[PDB]
Amino acid sequence: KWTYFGPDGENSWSKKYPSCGGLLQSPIDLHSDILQYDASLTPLEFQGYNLSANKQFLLTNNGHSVKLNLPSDMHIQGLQSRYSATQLHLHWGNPNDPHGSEHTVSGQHFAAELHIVHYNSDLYPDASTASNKSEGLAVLAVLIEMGSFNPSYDKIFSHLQHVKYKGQEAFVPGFNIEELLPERTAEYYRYRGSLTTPPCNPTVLWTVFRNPVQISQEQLLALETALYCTHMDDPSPREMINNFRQVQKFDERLVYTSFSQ
Amino acid sequence: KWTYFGPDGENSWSKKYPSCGGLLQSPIDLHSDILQYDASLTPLEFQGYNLSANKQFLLTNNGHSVKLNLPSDMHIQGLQSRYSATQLHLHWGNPNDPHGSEHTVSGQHFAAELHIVHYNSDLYPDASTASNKSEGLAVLAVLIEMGSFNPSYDKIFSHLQHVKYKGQEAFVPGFNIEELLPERTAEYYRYRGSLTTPPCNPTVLWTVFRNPVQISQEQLLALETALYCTHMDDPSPREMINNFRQVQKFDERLVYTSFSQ
Ligand SMILES: NS(=O)(=O)c1cc(C(=O)NCCO)c(SC2CCCCC2)cc1Cl
Ligand SMILES: NS(=O)(=O)c1cc(C(=O)NCCO)c(SC2CCCCC2)cc1Cl
Ligand SMILES: [Zn+2]
Ligand SMILES: [Zn+2]
Repeated sequence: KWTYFGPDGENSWSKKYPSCGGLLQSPIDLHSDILQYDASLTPLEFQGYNLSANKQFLLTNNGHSVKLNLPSDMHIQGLQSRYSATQLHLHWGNPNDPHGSEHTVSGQHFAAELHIVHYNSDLYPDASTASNKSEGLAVLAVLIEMGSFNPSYDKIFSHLQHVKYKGQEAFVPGFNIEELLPERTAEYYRYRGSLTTPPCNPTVLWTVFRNPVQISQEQLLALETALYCTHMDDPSPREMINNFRQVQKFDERLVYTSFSQ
Repeated sequence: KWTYFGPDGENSWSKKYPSCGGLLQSPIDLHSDILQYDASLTPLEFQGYNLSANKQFLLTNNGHSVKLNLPSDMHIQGLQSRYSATQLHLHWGNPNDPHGSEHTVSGQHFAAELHIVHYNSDLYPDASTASNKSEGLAVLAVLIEMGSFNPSYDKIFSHLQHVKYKGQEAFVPGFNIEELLPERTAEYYRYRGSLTTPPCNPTVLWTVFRNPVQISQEQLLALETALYCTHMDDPSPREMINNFRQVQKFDERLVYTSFSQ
């Protein structure tokens, strides 16, 4: 019921999902005029990220992204409540315009962006219930650029051929999810925002790491070309590309940084 | 009562104005991956732009911008039909953040943007009729940077305290409208797009000049503080600020440039 293009694209999400036209929408451009150092922003700790290599985690193509389900023993420590993981997924562009991050920095897109979605398990029983509630969600965002081959991202990307079409599903052996995070995770942007997809609820505490990670040219091309947003038997297949929302206006507000330097 | 902020803002325009959720939407970010030189983009000529100083032209606050009405003897030569002027208007930011252009270049906003709207007068008897027809309109867009005081722009801005409220009108003596255009008008970006306001009809041939003009901080501050979207008697006044649309997905379009480097 929604897409990133045509008449069911982002300008039309607010018809069926009214929060997509409401306050606190994400993503936003992170630029110097709206940044403010806040010494209250201490390092997060990533607990239970080293997933059992004896467990399997479900990877899906849900027609909007590729998603890896995560166990609720994985969590962020350092916020006021515990936030437990529920899933990760990615956003990207296309080979002719390979600049499909959702957040931008000083007006510039990165190649792609990883989101690790968490919910407030101290207040709410599960992610779905949390998603529309106060303090409900926290997302860690990693900016991705082209560079050296990244073995850790390949622990996900090596499975993409098995989830080519909408509805398909693959099992990924546990690995250390912290390997997907960049250098100096102490350095981050922090703001209160929204889901960047429908239903766009304004219930997300965003942490965007300052430093990007690298993946190779081949890995980025794989991500951009491996998936379709249609079911296997659709007689009009569509490639899953450009699955990012445009930046939203952000006026009279700050993004807090854990770094001044 | 569409606006640029709050529940009637741009993510909701498609609820009432379906073409705002359609294809070919403007404005866009002008960046290298989608640019392509086209040697057939020869220079436009601006005919009848030197308006007599002994004549006067109506300036109006239309609740969304300030607009100057232009005579149909003013036209562009060099497109495949004659396009005659109908009006010019601006888009801008706000006093604390003067970054309100509609088009961006390599991710960066300019301070403001001037649009000079023309319609195909060879085919249509007026701009409203043209506005519904493919390439019915042609707009010239000038990017505006904070810089030196600009006496030519001030021929418009010096009247702003007289059109402070929606529906108000003032007369502006004629001046040479070509003085609002930048240097090297032969260098431009060209693309097929839309109105950037409701009803967002995809019927505009866009020409965005490569080079910006400058107006001063004081001229921007006057533009950003003088006007209201509301009538003079409205008990809930709204300042006319931040009257620009976010950039839109490309939808596979390229932008053609008359300059190669
Ligand atoms: N791009 S984002 O803002 O990180 C984000 C995306 C999704 C999400 O998976 N969207 C696609 C299909 O609806 C979800 S799904 C959401 C979480 C599970 C409980 C309710 C659905 C949540 C977030 Cl924060
Ligand atoms: N920002 S833009 O794309 O240059 C543009 C703006 C308007 C415009 O004046 N919009 C305010 C709505 O009240 C119009 S008004 C349109 C002018 C032709 C006659 C039909 C009204 C046309 C354009 Cl192209
Ligand atoms: Zn996401
Ligand atoms: Zn305009």
